[PDB]
Amino acid sequence: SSSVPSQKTYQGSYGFRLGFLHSGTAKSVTCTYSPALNKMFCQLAKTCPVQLWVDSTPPPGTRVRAMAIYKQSQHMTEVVRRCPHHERCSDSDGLAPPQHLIRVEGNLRVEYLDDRNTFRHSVVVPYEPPEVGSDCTTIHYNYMCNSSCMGGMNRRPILTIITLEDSSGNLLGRNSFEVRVCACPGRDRRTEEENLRKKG
Amino acid sequence: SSSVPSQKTYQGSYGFRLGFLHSGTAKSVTCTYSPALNKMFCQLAKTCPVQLWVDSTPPPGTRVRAMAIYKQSQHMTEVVRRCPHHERCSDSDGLAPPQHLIRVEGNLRVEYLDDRNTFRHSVVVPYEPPEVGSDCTTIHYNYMCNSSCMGGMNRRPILTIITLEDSSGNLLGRNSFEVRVCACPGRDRRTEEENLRKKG
DNA sequence: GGACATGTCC
DNA sequence: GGACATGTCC
Ligand SMILES: [Zn+2]
Ligand SMILES: [Zn+2]
Repeated sequence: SSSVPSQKTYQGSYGFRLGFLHSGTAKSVTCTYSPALNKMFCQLAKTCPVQLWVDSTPPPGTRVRAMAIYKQSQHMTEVVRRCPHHERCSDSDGLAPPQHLIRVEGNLRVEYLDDRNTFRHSVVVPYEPPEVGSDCTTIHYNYMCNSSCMGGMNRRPILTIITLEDSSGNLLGRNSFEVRVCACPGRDRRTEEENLRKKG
Repeated sequence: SSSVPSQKTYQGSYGFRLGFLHSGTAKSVTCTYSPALNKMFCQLAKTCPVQLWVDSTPPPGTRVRAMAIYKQSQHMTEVVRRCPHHERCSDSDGLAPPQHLIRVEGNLRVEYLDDRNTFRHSVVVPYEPPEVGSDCTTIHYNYMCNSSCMGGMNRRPILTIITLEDSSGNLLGRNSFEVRVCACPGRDRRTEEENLRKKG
C-alpha cells in the first residue's frame, strides 16, 4: 500500500467541492486564489479561508481532514513538515504540535494527527452544515512555513488535500489545491499566471 | 564588563597581522578577499585559508582564537550561532559542536570553547611559527552557515576576530575581518566593491 | 555566467 | 510597489 495519500478528486455522492474567496490581485494581499492554476497563494501564518460546498447533507459525525503532500513526483514520498527554525519558534497555539505545517484556527474540536505508518501530519475538524441562508461552510487554515523555508518545504510546491470522511472513515469526498506560501502572494500569482499563458 | 569582545585591531609587540590568498574574482570562486572592504567572501563549509604574520616570534604555548560577532551595532550583543537547520544536519567532524559557526580543519589540537558568561563560541589552535623559508603560518577556517541562513545570521554581516594569546591569556595581538558566506563570493565581492565606489 | 527566485528595504 | 537580495537553474 502506498505511503502517499491519493490526490484524486472525488466529488462523490454528496457533491463535495471547495470554494475560495475573491480574489485579486489588488496589492500583494495576504491570501489569493488562482482558478487557472488551482493554486492558493498566501502568507506565513495568515488566515486562509476555504469553503466547503455540498449538494446533499453529509451524515452526523462527518469530519474534514486537511493534509499536505509535495506536488512533484520527485518529492511526493517525503513527509511535509515545518522547517527546524519555525518548529522551534514557540508559536504554538496550545493545540497544534510545533512540527505541523497546517493549522486550523477558531475551532474548539480540532484534532492534530500523525499517521502511525506514514508519519504524515493532518488536521481534522467536525464537518458542520451551512447555517440557513448560507450555501457553504468556511474553515480557516494557516500554513506555518513559507514554501521557501530552508530545511522544510525548500521551494517545493505542495498540494493541500481536503477529504470529507464519515465517522466510520469512509471517504465521502476529496478535493485538493496547490499552495504557495510566500511573502508576496499578489505578485507571485501574477507572475505564475503570466508564465502559464506565455510558456505553459 | 561588556559581553561583546573588542574588535579593536592590536598589532602588538610581535607585529601581528593577517594575510589572505589571491584573489580574483576569477569566477564565483569558493573563497575571495577584498582589501578595500576588509572582507572575506566564501562558500558554506569551504576552506578559507587565513595567514598569520608576525615580526617577532611569540613565546611557546601561544594560542590562536577565532570568534565571530555581528558587525552592526544593532546586532552586536547577539551571540553568533549556526541556524537550527544546519545545527541538526549531522555534518559534525567529530570535534566541532554542531552549534558552532566557525570550524578549524586539519588540526589535531583544535579546541572548541563556549564562554561560561557570554555563551559565545570560539575555536582555538596552538600558534606555530612558520617553517624555515616561510614568512607565515596558515590556518584553514570553515564557516558552517551562509550569512543568509534563516534563524541564524539572517543576512546580517559578521566579523571574525582573530586573537593571538599567550599561555597565560595575555592578549598579544588582535585582528579582524568582515565575512560574507554566500553562494557566489565572486559575484558578491564585485557588487559590493562597485557599490562602495559609487555610493560609499 | 546569465537568468530567475523570493524575501526585504524603503 | 519598485528596487534590491541572494540562492538556484541550466
Ligand atoms: Zn519554516
Ligand atoms: Zn545555516
